[PDB]
Amino acid sequence: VVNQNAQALNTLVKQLSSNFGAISSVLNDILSRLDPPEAEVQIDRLIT
Amino acid sequence: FELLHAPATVCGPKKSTNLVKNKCVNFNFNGLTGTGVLTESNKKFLPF
Repeated sequence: VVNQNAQALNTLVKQLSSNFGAISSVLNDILSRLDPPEAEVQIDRLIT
Repeated sequence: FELLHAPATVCGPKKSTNLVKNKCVNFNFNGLTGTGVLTESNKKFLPF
């Protein structure tokens, strides 16, 4: 049970580095390099 | 001066800042941007 909880936490942290179809996984890069009218769709892909 | 949807690697000088330790700050180390506290560490980094 300790391993399962740790693995679920580790996967959840690992999913932060998943793009989910966005141009980049890190939110700061996609916000900095793209204007908000276009960056909104990429930020939405990461948020969803 | 070309700005694509890509990393901007031709930069005007921007390195004149002083590091502060043990305080929650927004840091930018040669293109790595993050928020947190900076502390002296005993990690033996390899030269590269």
